[PDB]
Amino acid sequence: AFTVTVPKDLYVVEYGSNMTIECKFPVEKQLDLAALIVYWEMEDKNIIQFVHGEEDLKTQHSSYRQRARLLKDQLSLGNAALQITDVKLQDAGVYRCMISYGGADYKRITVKVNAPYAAALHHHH
Amino acid sequence: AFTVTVPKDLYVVEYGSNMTIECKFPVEKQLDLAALIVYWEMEDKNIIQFVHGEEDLKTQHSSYRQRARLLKDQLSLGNAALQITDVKLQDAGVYRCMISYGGADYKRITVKVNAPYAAALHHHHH
Ligand SMILES: COC(=O)c1[nH]cc(-c2ccccc2F)c1N
Repeated sequence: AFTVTVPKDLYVVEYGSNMTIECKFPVEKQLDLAALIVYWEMEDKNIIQFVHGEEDLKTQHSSYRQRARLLKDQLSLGNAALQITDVKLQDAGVYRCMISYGGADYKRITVKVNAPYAAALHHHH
Repeated sequence: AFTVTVPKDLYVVEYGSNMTIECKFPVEKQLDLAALIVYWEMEDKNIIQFVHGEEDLKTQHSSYRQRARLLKDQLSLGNAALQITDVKLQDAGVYRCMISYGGADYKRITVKVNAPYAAALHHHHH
């Protein structure tokens, strides 16, 4: 059946770095943007919506303002990679990659963030 | 755009009663089953998969065995209504209705279960 696959279900990233979370889906012949829907969310916070060939962020949660983008170029290859710049402790948690493309599926990915003491302390208070 | 809507985002149900949680989506003319995907889950446990015109429960979690049903008649009206019979305290939580039909969207629905002391006790020490 139509299945979304994630090569890695767990990422361990360092505070302050960039991360790309990979998410795959079958592309039969040439990609039909009008039928492609991608949601990226993390525990109910919308990160990215991709509808009609364009990024929509009118409902993007505020913690990801200016830091999230979907790599448009790889969609035609079946790669819905989400790139998060300068990762923060608040970015740790469970992400969901939800794809609709003649069929619909989603997968979960856990992100862990390591951070030095100073950053962790600032986040603690 | 194609949008899923819920008439009620919160249900309060009594232990041991039946529950039907509604989930709406636009149907232009007549519903085309070959294009329809309906997916009902509750905090990561699959309740119902309805893929291009037929129910799949080969991935249905055990907690919903024999108790969950998708009302085929209301799908044809654009309502993906989920009925859970004899609701238990474990059924409380966040449900997600995910629909793909020339477009895709989902909504969350919260269920609270009021229970008498005895059922709550049995659940507390199981
Ligand atoms: C098995 O049915 C499913 O898994 C499913 N149904 C609908 C979706 C969906 C919902 C909003 C955006 C994108 C989507 F793909 C989905 N993942």
